[PDB]
Amino acid sequence: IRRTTIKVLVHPFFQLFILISVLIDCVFMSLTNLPKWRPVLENTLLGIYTFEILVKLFARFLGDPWNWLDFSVTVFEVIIRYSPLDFIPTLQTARTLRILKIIPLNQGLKSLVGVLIHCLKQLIGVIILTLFFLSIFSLIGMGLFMGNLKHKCFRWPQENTGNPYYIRETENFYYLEGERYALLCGNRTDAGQCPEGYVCVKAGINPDQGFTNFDSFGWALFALFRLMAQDYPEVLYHQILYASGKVYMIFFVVVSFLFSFYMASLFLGILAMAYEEEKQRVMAPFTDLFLIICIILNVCFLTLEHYPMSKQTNTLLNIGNLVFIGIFTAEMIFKIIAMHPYGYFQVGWNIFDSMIVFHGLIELCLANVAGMALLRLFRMLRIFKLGKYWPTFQILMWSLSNSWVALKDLVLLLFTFIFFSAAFGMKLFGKNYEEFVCHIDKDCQLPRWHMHDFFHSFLNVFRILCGEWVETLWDCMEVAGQSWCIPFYLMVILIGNLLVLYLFLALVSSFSSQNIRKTCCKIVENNWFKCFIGLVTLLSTGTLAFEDIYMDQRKTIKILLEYADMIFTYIFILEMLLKWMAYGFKAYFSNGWYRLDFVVVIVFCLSLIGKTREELKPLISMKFLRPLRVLSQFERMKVVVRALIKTTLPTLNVFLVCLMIWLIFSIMGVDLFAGRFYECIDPTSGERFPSSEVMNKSRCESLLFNESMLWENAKMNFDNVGNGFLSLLQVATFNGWITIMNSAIDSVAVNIQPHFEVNIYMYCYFINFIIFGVFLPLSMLITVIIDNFNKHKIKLGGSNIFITVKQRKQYRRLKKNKLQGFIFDVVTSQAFNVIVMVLICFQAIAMMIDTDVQSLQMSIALYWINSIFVMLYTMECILKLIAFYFTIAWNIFDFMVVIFSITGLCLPMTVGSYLVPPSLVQLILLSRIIHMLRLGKGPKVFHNLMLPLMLSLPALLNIILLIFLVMFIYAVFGMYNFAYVKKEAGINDVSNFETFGNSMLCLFQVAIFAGWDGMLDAIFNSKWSDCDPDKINPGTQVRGDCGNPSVGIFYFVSYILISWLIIVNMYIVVVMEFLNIASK
Amino acid sequence: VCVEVPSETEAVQGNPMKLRCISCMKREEVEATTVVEWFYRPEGGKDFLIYEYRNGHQEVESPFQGRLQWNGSKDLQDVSITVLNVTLNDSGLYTCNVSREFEFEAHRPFVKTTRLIPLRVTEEAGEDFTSVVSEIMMYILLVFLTLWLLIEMIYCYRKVSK
Ligand SMILES: CCCCCCCCCCCCCCCCCC(=O)O[C@@H](COC(=O)CCCCCCCCCCCCCCC)COP(=O)(O)OCCN
Ligand SMILES: CCCCCCCCCCCCCCCCCC(=O)O[C@@H](COC(=O)CCCCCCCCCCCCCCC)COP(=O)(O)OCCN
Ligand SMILES: CCCCCCCCCCCCCCCCCC(=O)O[C@@H](COC(=O)CCCCCCCCCCCCCCC)COP(=O)(O)OCCN
Ligand SMILES: CC(C)CCC[C@@H](C)[C@H]1CC[C@H]2[C@@H]3CC=C4C[C@@H](O)CC[C@]4(C)[C@H]3CC[C@]12C
Ligand SMILES: CCCCCCCCCCCCCCCC(=O)O
Ligand SMILES: CCCCCCCCCCCCCCCC(=O)O
Ligand SMILES: CCCCCCCCCCCCCCCC(=O)O
Ligand SMILES: *[C@@H]1O[C@H](CO)[C@@H](O)[C@H](O)[C@H]1NC(C)=O
Ligand SMILES: *[C@@H]1O[C@H](CO)[C@@H](O)[C@H](O)[C@H]1NC(C)=O
Repeated sequence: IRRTTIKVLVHPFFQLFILISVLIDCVFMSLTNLPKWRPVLENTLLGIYTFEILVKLFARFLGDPWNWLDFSVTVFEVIIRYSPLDFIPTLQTARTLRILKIIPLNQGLKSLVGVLIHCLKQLIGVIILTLFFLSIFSLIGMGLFMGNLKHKCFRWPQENTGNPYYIRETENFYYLEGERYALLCGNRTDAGQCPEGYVCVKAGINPDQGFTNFDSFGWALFALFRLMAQDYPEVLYHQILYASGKVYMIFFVVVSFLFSFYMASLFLGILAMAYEEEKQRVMAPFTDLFLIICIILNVCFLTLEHYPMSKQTNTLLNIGNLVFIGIFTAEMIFKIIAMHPYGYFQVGWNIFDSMIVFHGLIELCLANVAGMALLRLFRMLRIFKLGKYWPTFQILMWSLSNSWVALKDLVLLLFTFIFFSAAFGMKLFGKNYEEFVCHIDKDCQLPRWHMHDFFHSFLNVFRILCGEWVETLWDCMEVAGQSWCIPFYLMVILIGNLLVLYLFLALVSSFSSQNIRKTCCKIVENNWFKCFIGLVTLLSTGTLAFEDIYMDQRKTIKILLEYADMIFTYIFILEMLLKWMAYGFKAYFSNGWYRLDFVVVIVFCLSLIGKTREELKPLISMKFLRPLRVLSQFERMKVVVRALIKTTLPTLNVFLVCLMIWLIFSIMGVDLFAGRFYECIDPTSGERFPSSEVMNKSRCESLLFNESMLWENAKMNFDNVGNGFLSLLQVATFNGWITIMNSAIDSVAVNIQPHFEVNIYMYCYFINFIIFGVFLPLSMLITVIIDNFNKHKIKLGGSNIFITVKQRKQYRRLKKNKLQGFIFDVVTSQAFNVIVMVLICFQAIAMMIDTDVQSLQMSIALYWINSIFVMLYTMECILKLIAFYFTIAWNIFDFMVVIFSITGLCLPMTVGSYLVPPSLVQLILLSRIIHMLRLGKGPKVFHNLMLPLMLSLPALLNIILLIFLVMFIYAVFGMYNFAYVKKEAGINDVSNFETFGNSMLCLFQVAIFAGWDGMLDAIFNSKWSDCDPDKINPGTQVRGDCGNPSVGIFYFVSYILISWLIIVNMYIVVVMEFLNIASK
Repeated sequence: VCVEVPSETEAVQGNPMKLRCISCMKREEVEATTVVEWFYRPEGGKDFLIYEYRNGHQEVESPFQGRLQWNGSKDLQDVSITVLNVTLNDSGLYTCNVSREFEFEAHRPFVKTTRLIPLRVTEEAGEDFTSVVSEIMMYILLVFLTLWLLIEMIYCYRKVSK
């Protein structure tokens, strides 16, 4: 009856046979569209899986939750196929659930997922605190911005066909040249500005089919979840700063500081604790230099190949390759003489070197003609031969070899989940992408990104794991409706991020395994002398911010600054020639800081001679090095610069390996795409001709009867290794990568017009780059940074290396009635305190109900609610005054809140004036909700999760001040160089270098990687003469219009490097404090 | 990128002078058929004629030509004019009545913006007042700042003696 069952169930072939069966099912369901056999195969597998159920359920069955899936899927399928029911589309969806069986059928993955789901219960606190903060900031967002994005330029005075989903109302509203939505504008001085003959009005639809708005709760929470991911944010900043003033930019800074930094550091620190909690529970031999030189030259010969390339150097590189195989095939048949080869093929490296010599004597005889070009792609493998001599590469690779047995399961689980999500998405949404294609794309064709087939859905999932989700989710909601699309995307985002980050932590864990002399020597050191020159240093720094385009309009100020520069240089000269009196001449140059001061005195001297002669005027640019004087003046900066040197310079040793991998990928690109990105365009509209009209270049340059045509290159291309590195850097930051990938997948051959999506499989190149060149090296750097941070934390102890010795005492202080007015015995009661909290909560929930479109009977019934709440607060304040000081700080905050609330609800005595804006009082009352973080008066986990910010405020203050000084230097230098650039692409009416404010907003969105490519593509206006070298600019002494690519590239690359290195340390500072508190 | 700035209203015998005049467009993106007219400048009826712009430059066909030069920008955003060897007779108001027209292929709006400046060609320009008062203030400050140090390297020196 139930005896023989075991002899099947535990024999290993009953496992292997079903594993094979599932892999057949999931391949034939997905990587194939071959029909006329799908009515035979499914009726077979419905036999096998029923043999599985009718075996396994006799031995035991519901004791393991995986058996609920196995039974509940197959019983539903069996109810379908043979009964009158026929929900055929739903049947094929459920079968995709079988893919998940790979988890329980592989005990390793079953246990890994078991311990991961067990440890998931540590997160509940952070998830609630995050949703709490998102709710508060989305109420604030509804306060500041509700309704603003309906603003447009309305034609005034009013006077008396196609794809229906793209008609524009251009008779009534004003549109830019190519944009889909009307121009945003606002009444404020610094908002957008109407063209002449238009007036600002609130009318019609929001952007983005309505999905981008703050007009209700819900969508505001969508916007804040978008900002927390900081996914494609810069268009939202542009829209808000066009609908309202630049002053509102403070909001997005605060939001990105709280959410994109602190919360993510809490999640990362908790998962990094859970990982260790889990882990604790478990004949010419010597002559070599010749051959290493005959490696490095071979490396260099590979890099010189580019496009175009004349035959008289092609034959050079061809002989070079032949010569080097004429060396390697000598040395092999030297080493195969060491008595025998049975040691030769025993050592691990030679079972690679002999592959190199076999490849290099394939591609020389009968693979020269009629052979496939990708055979040459393997030539790059030669650079790894350099690794034989290089201990760092060897010991990293050895550290990877050690960890193999563990990483296997995490990689296989992640691949399983990607494949499941891809299949389930293809079956759930695929049909809609073609039934309603006309909403998604004009001319009614499938776009580049969709879900209509398995490969595009796979790419869409990999993209969601990279981020980028919002721009596809808009099309999902536009095509399939929101209630289906939202749960799918949110599932993929959450479980994806969890797996990706747990794998990142696993990699990091793997890798980590004459008395005048005494006079001057006193005058130099009295503290007043220090503070005076410090003040002069900050004055001499801040005065550079005034040199914007309005310099000639501020006619008076210029003359004052013109003399102030000479005052400042005089003071610094009498500083220098005093120190040399005091310290002794030689001891001045011994000390590194005074050397930097001396360089700044030279900058001041050169700057003042240069402006006296026109031929030396370029010297006046030198003064932008002045801010460097701050760095050596103030004690707080020096400790930070030393902590960055102490922590980050030792990473140089491993950085060369990452540069080697990037060089490998760059050559691997130059070989495969160079010269093929050329295309033939309409010279006015920039769109391409179709391949049917102008197949090759010869028609792109016809004999003048019809030549409305231009042949030109593409801004980003792989024509040589130096463009390769830049395109790779642009891929690595996920900025503009989609334009490169579109170029790649469209490309045919050197002189052939590129055609839409011909070799779609090239996405493997960028997938492989994203895996091996970015993700692994990044952790290879972070593990070294952490190892030195621990080293120094042990070499002296100390709260941090980022704080001055005075601040350590602050750190250690911070870490630490009778006259029948019996109201004292009442106001103290828990019963009163809980009531106060219930009031605060009700007032916030009674604020969530508000919406933009709203009937007056509701608006007044919200107004009298907020008035009742101000009455209750005033009554409790009056009662509190009987049981009694203004000594408690929170009791000052509450009394300020009450005064400000009434002086707003009633304004000036409830009749006095206007322009106190409605919904100010709501935010005033809302501010009290901060009480729900105090120790004795709220959920204890919110305090325990906020404690790291308290215990780390000083180091963050120091680091923020250094980031601000660096942003100041780069702002001034960019404000001097890139003004007057023609407005284009990512240079517009809000982000530009016209003034210090806009330059700071540019450098901010650069630091967050919110589209630096859109600025670089504007600086490259000279790349095809889209500019006017001599244009007069009104009101200004500067003629011309041109960027300079060579300076642009250097500027952006250096700023990105420095910012990333600082921000990484800023993350470390928080994560290690969380991990220190969590020790107890 | 455009900036609007007043003109100098002061001119020196025996030199040219530039009468700058700037009128920004609220949107830099659009295009407009500009017209520019400069008025007569005399102690009777000022409106008479100076140098008009229609589709190409034209001539004043009166006696206020020859000592004139077009110094305006290529796109007519700026319409500055230079007068040559200003003489004592030259004096009083100048007026520039620019006007523009836009074409959005729906409604054709028209806007007009006057701009007017006096000038007097004084016998010779005196020095600017600000650029001497500020040089006094600078030299005074640099005297004080160099007696202060000396006072210190008296007091401290005397203290160090012992
Ligand atoms: C399309 C959804 C948007 C519309 C509606 C939004 C509604 C609000 C959603 C409420 C979310 C509350 C928690 C938010 C946590 C976000 C995770 C996070 O950002 O923290 C870190 C990452 O998160 C984690 O490490 C932990 C995440 C685990 C949280 C959930 C555990 C498993 C829950 C599975 C349940 C399945 C849900 C099914 C839908 C009902 C930082 O990484 P990053 O996103 O900044 O960098 C991106 C790199 N590619
Ligand atoms: C022993 C002590 C251990 C203590 C641990 C403490 C850890 C300290 C924390 C250090 C702070 C780290 C700063 C940022 C961490 C987040 C890094 C990450 O998870 O992903 C990055 C990796 O970059 C990416 O490429 C994201 C997309 C990756 C695709 C995932 C697919 C790869 C999976 C295939 C596995 C095969 C691996 C090969 C195995 C041999 C994304 O960078 P970003 O956009 O968040 O940068 C911030 C922007 N200003
Ligand atoms: C650990 C973090 C703590 C979380 C708890 C936060 C709870 C605090 C909530 C209090 C928010 C304080 C904002 C008060 C600013 C008042 C905004 C306002 O309405 O100003 C009026 C005056 O206009 C101005 O903009 C003046 C300059 C104020 C703008 C400042 C915006 C930045 C606000 C920063 C939000 C961050 C607050 C949380 C800080 C932790 C706008 O009237 P309007 O007529 O122009 O608009 C309607 C016309 N259609
Ligand atoms: C000092 C005043 C005047 C300006 C504000 C200084 C500090 C707080 C500013 C300047 C640069 C800003 C940072 C710029 C980039 C990032 C990376 C992002 O992933 C999280 C936010 C974060 C970390 C910002 C936090 C706020 C920030 C650090
Ligand atoms: C309809 C799709 C559902 C898919 C998920 C089904 C539930 C899987 C649960 C697995 C739990 C693993 C842990 C078991 C207990 C342990 O080992 O601690
Ligand atoms: C932790 C789960 C939170 C889920 C929150 C989902 C909020 C996003 C969806 C907002 C939908 C708003 C109403 C849609 C219909 C409309 O536009 O009128
Ligand atoms: C204005 C340019 C940006 C400057 C950014 C860095 C500012 C550093 C401020 C340091 C404060 C030091 C306080 C003590 C000074 C003293 O002893 O007089
Ligand atoms: C493409 O070039 C070939 C020769 O290389 C030529 O025969 C053909 O006509 C060209 N295609 C055109 C002109 O469309
Ligand atoms: C320019 O403007 C007025 C417009 O009324 C015009 O009639 C006259 O010619 C000029 N007058 C002034 C004061 O600018």
